[PDB]
Amino acid sequence: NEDNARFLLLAALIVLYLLGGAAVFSALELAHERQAKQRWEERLAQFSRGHQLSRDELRGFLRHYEEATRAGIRVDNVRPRWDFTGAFYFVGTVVSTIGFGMTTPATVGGKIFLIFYGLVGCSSTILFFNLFLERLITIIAYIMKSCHQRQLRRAGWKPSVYYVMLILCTASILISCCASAMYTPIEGWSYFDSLYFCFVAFSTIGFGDLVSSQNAHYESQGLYRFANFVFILMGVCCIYSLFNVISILIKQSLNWILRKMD
Amino acid sequence: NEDNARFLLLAALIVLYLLGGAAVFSALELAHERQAKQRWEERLAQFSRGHQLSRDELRGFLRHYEEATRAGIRVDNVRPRWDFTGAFYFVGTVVSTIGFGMTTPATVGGKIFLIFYGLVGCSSTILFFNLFLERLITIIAYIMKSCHQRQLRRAGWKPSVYYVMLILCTASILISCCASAMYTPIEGWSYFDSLYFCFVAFSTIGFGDLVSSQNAHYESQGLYRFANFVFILMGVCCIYSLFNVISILIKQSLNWILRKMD
Ligand SMILES: CCCCC/C=C\C/C=C\CCCCCCCC(=O)O
Ligand SMILES: CCCCC/C=C\C/C=C\CCCCCCCC(=O)O
Ligand SMILES: CCCCCCCCCCCCCCCC
Ligand SMILES: CCCCCCCCCCCCCCCC
Ligand SMILES: CCCCCCCCCCCC
Ligand SMILES: CCCCCCCCCCCC
Ligand SMILES: CCCCCCCCCCCC
Ligand SMILES: CCCCCCCCCCCC
Ligand SMILES: CCCCCCCCCCCC
Ligand SMILES: CCCCCCCCCCCC
Ligand SMILES: CCCCCCCCCCCC
Ligand SMILES: CCCCCCCCCCCC
Ligand SMILES: CCCCCCCC
Ligand SMILES: CCCCCCCC
Ligand SMILES: CCCCCCCC
Ligand SMILES: CCCCCCCC
Ligand SMILES: CCCCCCCC
Ligand SMILES: CCCCCCCC
Ligand SMILES: CCCCCCCC
Ligand SMILES: CCCCCCCC
Ligand SMILES: CCCCCCCC
Ligand SMILES: CCCCCCCC
Ligand SMILES: CCCCCCCC
Ligand SMILES: CCCCCCCC
Ligand SMILES: CCCCCC
Ligand SMILES: CCCCCC
Ligand SMILES: CCCCCC
Ligand SMILES: CCCCCC
Ligand SMILES: [K+]
Ligand SMILES: [K+]
Ligand SMILES: [K+]
Repeated sequence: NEDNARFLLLAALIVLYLLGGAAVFSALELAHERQAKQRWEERLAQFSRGHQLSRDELRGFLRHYEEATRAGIRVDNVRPRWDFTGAFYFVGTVVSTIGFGMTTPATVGGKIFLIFYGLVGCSSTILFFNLFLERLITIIAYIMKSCHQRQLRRAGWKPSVYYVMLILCTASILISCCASAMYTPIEGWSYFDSLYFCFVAFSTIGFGDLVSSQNAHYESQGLYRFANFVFILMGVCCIYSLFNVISILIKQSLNWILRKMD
Repeated sequence: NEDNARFLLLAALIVLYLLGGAAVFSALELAHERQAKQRWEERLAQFSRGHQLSRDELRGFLRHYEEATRAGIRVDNVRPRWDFTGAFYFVGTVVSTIGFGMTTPATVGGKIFLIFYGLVGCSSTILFFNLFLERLITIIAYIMKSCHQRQLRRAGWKPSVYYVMLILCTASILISCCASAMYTPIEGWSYFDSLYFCFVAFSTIGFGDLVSSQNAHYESQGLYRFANFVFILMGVCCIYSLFNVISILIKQSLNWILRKMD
């Protein structure tokens, strides 16, 4: 009867959290959305007025452009899709459940293989993340034991959850700052935009509004892709570990509050 | 020393998997990509020649349209963003790490709150999924024990991993088929497109090329959103449980492989 109570309490808390978040976000974003819409309307009217065009023809032109931009065409020069490197970056995004959305399958037969490939790969990636977390905890315990032994001359040493959480937070902040050190001069962006992209990518959310390393020319274009791969991998591992630790702490807190409720 | 060997073997297998998948996907998609690009080029040339326009002006027009479409502006009459319900949809996609990408924050201040909200919510969602899996296993065990007891008259009854995997696969297939029964008449899609969307959404990949329930008018429009919410929640739970079970099986197989090798 305890487990059912815990499940119900968690569900209710999540629902309240969602309602509050929606209430805040609407008030934060509505006015900017409306201003952008009116700006686009005025620009469209000016363009349709200067060149004495019609209104339906521009609609057909824009529909064709939407189809083209879905295929992969963009106004600025971009790297081609579906080449060996582009396919490598697509499968890398697929197996980690990021899914930026800049490259998607378009033919029948290219979708079934996607289903089977993802089904077999996502489980392996999850197993890899779990093994990484176990190794990190073990090495932390060994380092702490060795440090204590060395300080004395002046297994059962596993650290608690709080210290693991602090270490993970510090590592994630350092990795994000180091990654945002680049991406600023290579691609024109603000530092805060780089941090926002790093958080969106590392948490495996992947909105797709900002995607890195596609400009059809990146000077060296060599070690840059390797660095991007390394940074994304490390960030994803650290963030997933942090989420698991936070979940453990939340479960302990729920246990306490339900014991208190009597 | 065994754990390090397991880690290294898993990493090597994942790398080989990625290379093979990239090769296959490129070989399947390159020609279609090239044909689409050529078609768009021909259409643009025809339009430019017909209306005696220049080439840079159309580029500026398309850049303005890209900026407008980065906001909540589409071609075929979509629902407004950030009113109250768009925010609810957005936060629902955020906390489940789907990230479709149809709605993104645009103002500074709306991004920091996103960071904190996601950091606190993703852990709770993961905990909810784990608790659901535990409850499902317990109820399966109870049902099996009760059925055996009833058949006889004509705790320690934990089912094995294989039966849990089979049950999860059957439930996921049934849920996906029932969901794809809808979305076919309400929105104009093929049945296979509905299945593809269901798999992409349930696995928390979320490419964003197909997003449901946005046309600014959906007849009843009251029960449709509730049904969409229920279906997505159930599918995500089932798929995550299946991924965890398959990961356990893969770990067992790796242990056997290491044991056999000397
Ligand atoms: C050697 C470690 C093996 C473990 C691999 C596991 C998971 C892969 C996860 C994430 C890879 C991120 C994809 C980015 C690819 C960019 C490549 C490019 O810019 O072209
Ligand atoms: C009562 C259940 C509590 C658990 C909730 C946990 C996680 C939420 C997960 C997924 C929600 C899917 C997106 C919702 C779509 C909005 C519907 C609409 O407006 O069209
Ligand atoms: C451990 C091996 C990982 C594989 C990393 C390969 C990524 C691709 C390398 C980048 C190749 C770009 C083409 C070179 C152009 C100079
Ligand atoms: C347990 C309650 C969770 C469901 C919360 C409400 C679902 C989303 C709102 C339903 C759609 C209302 C639109 C009304 C327009 C006719
Ligand atoms: C005894 C019944 C109490 C538990 C019911 C929980 C309802 C949550 C349903 C949504 C989970 C998919
Ligand atoms: C959905 C997330 C809600 C946050 C759960 C934490 C509960 C805080 C109580 C702490 C008491 C010690
Ligand atoms: C995410 C939890 C925060 C809850 C606070 C929401 C109440 C304020 C909403 C009204 C703003 C005008
Ligand atoms: C002028 C562009 C130089 C690009 C430098 C990137 C090299 C990073 C390699 C480090 C890998 C972790
Ligand atoms: C004995 C050395 C074990 C180190 C194994 C390397 C595994 C790849 C490192 C990248 C994972 C984040
Ligand atoms: C990385 C995905 C491939 C994992 C393959 C699993 C091992 C199969 C051999 C076990 C058969 C008994
Ligand atoms: C997922 C791994 C499947 C095996 C890949 C074989 C690669 C064949 C290349 C086909 C080129 C025509
Ligand atoms: C033409 C009217 C279509 C509306 C049907 C939606 C009913 C879904 C209810 C199912 C609840 C799980
Ligand atoms: C804390 C929950 C707030 C209730 C939602 C507000 C609806 C306008
Ligand atoms: C955490 C509550 C912040 C709400 C302020 C809304 C800004 C207008
Ligand atoms: C042309 C169809 C081939 C797709 C591969 C078959 C799925 C395993
Ligand atoms: C000019 C770019 C250099 C960025 C620093 C390298 C990453 C540590
Ligand atoms: C003007 C942008 C400042 C953002 C500061 C918040 C960083 C956590
Ligand atoms: C120019 C390609 C550099 C790639 C480095 C690979 C070393 C593991
Ligand atoms: C199984 C790995 C095959 C590697 C394919 C690379 C072809 C250029
Ligand atoms: C499973 C391998 C099939 C790849 C060859 C089909 C594409 C021509
Ligand atoms: C249009 C308002 C939606 C109903 C509010 C939900 C409160 C349970
Ligand atoms: C500009 C208002 C920012 C409010 C959110 C700050 C994060 C707690
Ligand atoms: C054109 C029909 C597609 C058949 C795919 C079968 C899905 C498993
Ligand atoms: C018209 C709204 C009906 C859906 C709400 C049902 C409450 C469980
Ligand atoms: C074009 C890149 C070749 C990759 C070999 C590892
Ligand atoms: C023992 C290997 C540790 C791996 C790198 C974090
Ligand atoms: C005991 C509750 C089971 C929940 C519904 C799958
Ligand atoms: C149960 C789905 C019925 C289909 C609605 C037309
Ligand atoms: K995602
Ligand atoms: K996306
Ligand atoms: K995800």
